[PDB]
Amino acid sequence: DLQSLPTRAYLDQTVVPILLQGLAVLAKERPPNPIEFLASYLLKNKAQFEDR
Amino acid sequence: DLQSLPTRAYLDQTVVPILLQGLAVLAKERPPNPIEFLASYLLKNKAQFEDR
Amino acid sequence: DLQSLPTRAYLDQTVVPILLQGLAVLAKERPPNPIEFLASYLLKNKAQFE
Amino acid sequence: DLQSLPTRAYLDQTVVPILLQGLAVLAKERPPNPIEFLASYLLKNKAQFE
Amino acid sequence: LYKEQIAEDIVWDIIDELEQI
Repeated sequence: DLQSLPTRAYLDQTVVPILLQGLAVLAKERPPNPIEFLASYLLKNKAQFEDR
Repeated sequence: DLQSLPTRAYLDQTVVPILLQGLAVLAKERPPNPIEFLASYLLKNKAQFEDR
Repeated sequence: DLQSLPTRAYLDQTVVPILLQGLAVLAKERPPNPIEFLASYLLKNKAQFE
Repeated sequence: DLQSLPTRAYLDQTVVPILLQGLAVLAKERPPNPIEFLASYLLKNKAQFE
Repeated sequence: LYKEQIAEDIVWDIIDELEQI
């Protein structure tokens, strides 16, 4: 159950993998609006890491 | 300028602060759609960390 | 314009990013003169954050 | 001793009090070079916080 | 980073505390 996991395990399971992937792309591409880019990256790739 | 920075410095300056803030909120609230939540968090708070 | 921003946004856009890194390094290294160390860290890394 | 303290206690007992004051002054004055100003503030006031 | 999360906490507290002075 997710709500009872420790913070680190909770984050590691839910958002860390897609975030690391996203940060790697951000650093490579260095777009003009990095925060916006990272938010869009998350929504564009979220289906890879979860099935709703 | 920004495009010449090493990866670590680039990320530390552009997205790491708002991300850490967002991860803390995520970890406390544990919403049903964490990746979506984090993307929304970034867009809702980006104005704090940059001037668009 | 930075000068008219609210306090939080003003700080977030000027010193928070380098401060977060500086505090992390300070916490890791625990040097003998932490205030001196932190100020030195700001001056040494300023070019990467402004 | 300080070296064994957890991160939050260590920072609270070394740099947080002077940082709180430095950030307050920075926010009020909004100087042209905020990172430089903050580092100078630390060095100028550290005697009163050590 | 993890102490970055705690430096995060700290900076946020400070600023929020300045919100009330």
